[PDB]
Amino acid sequence: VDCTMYICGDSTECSNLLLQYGSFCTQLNRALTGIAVEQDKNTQEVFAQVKQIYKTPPIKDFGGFNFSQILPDPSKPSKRSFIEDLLFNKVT
Amino acid sequence: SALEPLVDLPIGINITRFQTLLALHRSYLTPSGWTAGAAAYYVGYLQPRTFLLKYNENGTITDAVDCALDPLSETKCTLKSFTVEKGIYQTSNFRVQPT
Ligand SMILES: *[C@@H]1O[C@H](CO)[C@@H](O[C@@H]2O[C@H](CO)[C@@H](O)[C@H](O)[C@H]2NC(C)=O)[C@H](O)[C@H]1NC(C)=O
Ligand SMILES: *[C@@H]1O[C@H](CO)[C@@H](O[C@@H]2O[C@H](CO)[C@@H](O)[C@H](O)[C@H]2NC(C)=O)[C@H](O)[C@H]1NC(C)=O
Repeated sequence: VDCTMYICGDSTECSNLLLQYGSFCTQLNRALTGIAVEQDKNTQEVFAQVKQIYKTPPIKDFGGFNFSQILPDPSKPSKRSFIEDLLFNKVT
Repeated sequence: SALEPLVDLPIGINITRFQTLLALHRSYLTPSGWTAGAAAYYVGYLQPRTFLLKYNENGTITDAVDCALDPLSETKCTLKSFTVEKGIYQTSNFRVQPT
């Protein structure tokens, strides 16, 4: 969020005064950036713990355990389990 | 080049224009004399700009950096450092302006 533009819409009359509050404009960006930087660290450590990208063999005999729901859908342009797409519907 | 203030004087006048001064002389009969030697100099106009000033242990400023010089120079003014670590930094925003 750009403090200067948010507080003072595109107008120097207000922009001048904002200079008198000092870092309040900037340090917010530092706070927000502080959030948004680590927001990818979250997704970093949660999802990528894996050194290499595995992929299942072409043929599945697991002993009768049918994973074709959870495995990536080869046909969807974005390869995603049949289940995952249910989620992407339910959330907006 | 670091320039110390010589004298801070009460002038109180606006100066909008000027010219330099010269030292010439007279010569005597040869095939009056003027324009001793050659003369050339450099002139440039000032302008408000934000510089980051790096003093030395003895206060001798070496590195100065303008913030508005290029989109690269404006980020170094955000980190205040002359060393810029490998990565992405967010320089001041830009706006499209009305025609
Ligand atoms: C795993 O399950 C999927 C669906 O849950 C099976 O795919 C179905 O196979 C039948 C044939 O028996 C077809 O009539 C259906 O149209 C298929 N559905 C889908 C969505 O493709 C699959 O055969 C099962 N495989 C194993 C090894 O259990
Ligand atoms: C600086 O000196 C200039 C004179 O050169 C003054 O500026 C003039 O201001 C009038 C308006 O009052 C304009 O019509 C002129 O065109 C200006 N001069 C030029 C050369 O453009 C000015 O008054 C002086 N500074 C201050 C602070 O008064």
